Amino acid sequence: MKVRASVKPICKDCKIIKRHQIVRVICKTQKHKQRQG
Amino acid sequence: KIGNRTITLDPAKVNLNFQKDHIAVKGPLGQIELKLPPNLPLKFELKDNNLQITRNNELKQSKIFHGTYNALITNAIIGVTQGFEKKLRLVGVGYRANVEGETLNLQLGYSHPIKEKIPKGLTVKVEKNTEITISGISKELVGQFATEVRKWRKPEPYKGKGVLYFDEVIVRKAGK
Amino acid sequence: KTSMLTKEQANKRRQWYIVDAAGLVLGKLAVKAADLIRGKNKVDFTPNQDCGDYLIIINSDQVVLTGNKKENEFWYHHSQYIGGIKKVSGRDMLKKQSDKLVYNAVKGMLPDNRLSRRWITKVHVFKGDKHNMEAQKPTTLNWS
Amino acid sequence: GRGFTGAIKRWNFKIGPLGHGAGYPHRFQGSVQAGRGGASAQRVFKGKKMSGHYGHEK
RNA sequence: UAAACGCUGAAAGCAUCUAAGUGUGAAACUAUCUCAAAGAUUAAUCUUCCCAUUUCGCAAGAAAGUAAGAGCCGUCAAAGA
RNA sequence: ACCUCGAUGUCGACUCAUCUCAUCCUCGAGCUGAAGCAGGUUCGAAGGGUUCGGCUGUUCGCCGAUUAAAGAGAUACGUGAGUUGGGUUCAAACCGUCGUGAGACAGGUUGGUCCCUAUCUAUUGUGCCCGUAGGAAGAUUGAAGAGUGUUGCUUCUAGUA
RNA sequence: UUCUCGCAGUCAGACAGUGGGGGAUAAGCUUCAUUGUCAAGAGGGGAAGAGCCCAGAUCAUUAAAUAAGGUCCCCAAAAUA
Repeated sequence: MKVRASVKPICKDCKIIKRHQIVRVICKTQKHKQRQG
Repeated sequence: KIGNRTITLDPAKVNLNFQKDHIAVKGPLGQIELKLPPNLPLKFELKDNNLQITRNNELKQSKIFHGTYNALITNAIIGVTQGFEKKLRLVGVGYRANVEGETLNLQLGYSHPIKEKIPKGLTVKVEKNTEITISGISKELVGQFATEVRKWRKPEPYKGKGVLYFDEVIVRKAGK
Repeated sequence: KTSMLTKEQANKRRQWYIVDAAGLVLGKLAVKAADLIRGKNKVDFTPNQDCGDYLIIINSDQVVLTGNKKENEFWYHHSQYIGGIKKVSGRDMLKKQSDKLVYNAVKGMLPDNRLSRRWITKVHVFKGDKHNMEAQKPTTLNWS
Repeated sequence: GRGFTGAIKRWNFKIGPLGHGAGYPHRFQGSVQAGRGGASAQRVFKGKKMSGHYGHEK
C-alpha cells in the first residue's frame, strides 16, 4: 500500500502481517493500510 | 493449544487409510483425499474414538505443522461430517441472480450479464434471486468460489450494493 | 637438470559411460562430470594429448536443486542484438531445456582452451533414456 | 527483385530541405554515430537498418 | 505472471493470500502473426539417384576417373553492379 | 589541475536513433475529504507513441491552436573521416563607453572559404574455396534469434445505473 | 654515518598508514612532519593493478622447508565436530 520506510501502529487495531516476506499493516480503516517498513 | 489438543473420532462410516504421503478418509460426505507433504514431520497415532499427533523432532516447520496438521484434520472431519456452507446476499435493485445447471448467470450494473460455472464438489442453491447458498465438503474450495463470485460485484461504502458474505456491517459513506 | 618427464603420445582412447541425474545438484555433479570428461581423475593426464572419456547422460529433466533457486535464481545469456539478453529460471529449464542447461553449466567450468572446445562436445546429453549411442556398448556407472 | 536498393526506399525514410545550399549529399543513412571513445559505444551496433538487395523474400 | 485481489491454514487455540497446499490477475515476458535457417563444427535428420569395368603401389585403384550431375560458352528474364 | 594540449573540432539547425525509468498517455491494481462524471493519490509497469505554426542565431524560452498525452535523462552539452555554418571566436566598419595612444568591451551592429581516391574492425546485403566424411539432388526438424507488438472517434446497450 | 680530495647527481615527486591544516575529518585534492614502497628493484597474494600484504632475484635444476595467502571446479592445494 503506502510507500514508507517504517511502520507504526496507527490505532489499536493495526495488526502487523508478513505476506510473502513483505511486512504490511492491516486495520479497520482502508486508509490505515501501509507498507514498506 | 492445538498440538496439545486431541479430537475424538466417530467412525460410524468414517475410516482412515494411510497412503504413501496422503490420507484417505471415508465418511457420510464422499471421500476426502488429504494432501500432505511427503516425509511428514508429524505422526498421527489414531486409536479408537481418538487421534493424537506428535512431532518426532523440533523444527520451526515441524512446530508450525504441530498446529497446522491438527487444524487441517479437524477441519476435514467437520467437513466430511457436516460440510461447509456459506450464504451470499446480492443487494441491488437491478442486481439479480439465477442458476441453470452449473451455469450461474447474473444481471448487474454492467449491461453485460455475467456467467460462471459451479465447481465440481460444490452445490449451489439459489433459494431467492438475491440469495445464494454454497455447500461443499471443503472450506478452501467454497471460499475460493465465493471469491470468484464476489470479484464481479462488491459492496460499496456510499450505499450497500453488491455481494455481502451473508450481510456483514460495512462502513457508511454519503454523497448527493 | 631435467628428468625428461614422459607421458602418453597419441595412445588415447575415450570410453563411453551412462549416467542418470535425478537427485544430484547441478554444481557438485557437474564438477565431477567435467573431471571425468577431461580425464583429470586419471593418473596419466596429458594436456598435450587428450585423456578423457566419453559420457552419456540419461533423463536430465529430473535434476533437482536446493532451495527456491528453481524459481529464485536466473541465468542470463546475451546475443549481440537489442534485447538479446535471455533470462531463465530453474523451473523454465525443467520445462524447456534442462539438457542445454546442464551442458552449458559443465562448459562454464571448462578452461579457456582449444581442447576444452573439443572436449565439451564429447558428452551426449539426453532428457530421455533411449539413443543410438547405446549400440556403442557404454560402461554404465554412477556418481559422476 | 528490386536489386541494389537505397536505404531511403528500403526503410522508407524522409529527407529534409534541399534549400539554402545544404551541401551535395542528400541521400545517406543519416548519423551512424551513437557514441565515441572507449566508454559509451565505440562502434556500430548489430542490427542496424542499412540498404542492400531488396525483394526476393518469401 | 509483477504489483494487486484470494480460499484453507498455523506459530499466535482468535485471526492471517504463505509458511505446506489451493487460485485469479499487467499495453511487460514465453508462444501463437511474419523472416529465417545444421559453419546449429551443436557440423543433425529423411528421401532419391550413380556405380563397385580383370587388375598395383608406404594400405589399394599406378592404370579405363560415371551410367548421375555440375562446370566452361551462348540465348536470355520474374533475375540481375 | 589529470592519460590528452608533435590537435579529443565545437553552439545550434536537418538526418539516424537507441537504451533506461524517477510513466506522460495507452495496461492493471489499491485508498480517498472517490453520489455519478471529471478526479487526486501510491505502486507494478519501458511494448508503442507522445504535434504544428510565429519570434529569438538562440538549444532553451514565450505565445496561439490541437490530441490521450504533447514525459525526463544519457550516449564527447551524441551525431562534419553524414550537410550547413545562422550565431559563435580572423582581420575589415560604425555606434555608446573606456584608455589621451596603439586598442578594448563578458556590448550591439554588416558580411566574412569547413580537406579527403575507405587500410582494417564493427556493421547491411551478395559471392569464392573447404567443411557438413563415397559422390550427386531435393525436403526438412529446429539450434539460435530477429521483425512485430500504435491507437482515436461515433452509435447501441442507455440518459441506464 | 669522521675529515680531506676527484667526479657527481637531484629539488616538478607520487602513493599507502599515523598526527594534522586548508578544503567539508568532500575530492585518486593541496599543504606539512613521521613510518615504508616505487622511483632507482623484480617476484607471489591482491580478478587482472608502482607505491597495499608477504617479501629483496649471481646463473642451472623436472630438488626440500616455507611467508603472505589459499584448498568444489576452472586452478596445484582437508577434513572433522
